[PDB]
Amino acid sequence: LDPVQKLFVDKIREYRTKRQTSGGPVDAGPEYQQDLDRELFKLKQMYGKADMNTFPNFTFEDPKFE
Amino acid sequence: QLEEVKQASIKQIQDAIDMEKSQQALVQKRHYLFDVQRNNIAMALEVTYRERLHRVYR
Repeated sequence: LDPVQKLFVDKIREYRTKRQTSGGPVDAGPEYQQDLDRELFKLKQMYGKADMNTFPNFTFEDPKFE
Repeated sequence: QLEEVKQASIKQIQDAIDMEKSQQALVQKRHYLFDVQRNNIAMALEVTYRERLHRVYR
């Protein structure tokens, strides 16, 4: 993604060492998981709430006439 | 002599004119109203469909 090869050897392989594992991507990291669960629900609260894996179909209405 | 004859003429054509003018109005106004009455209805309906597509899609 970026450069220097001895330092980046330490890091760029460590980009993908994380990705070079995917059940806990050499660490998902319990803290990451915990705060993730916090923000993911809290995000949900900060969102609109009508389930995000469901289609909001239509509604119908009838306007004032005298 | 002259007065009473002219008084009756004035009043006579008056009741004529007013009665035909009153008549002409009630038709036209009401034809009028019918324009509008449908309108006022039908308008809001299309719109509601219109905005509803907005709202639900969002």
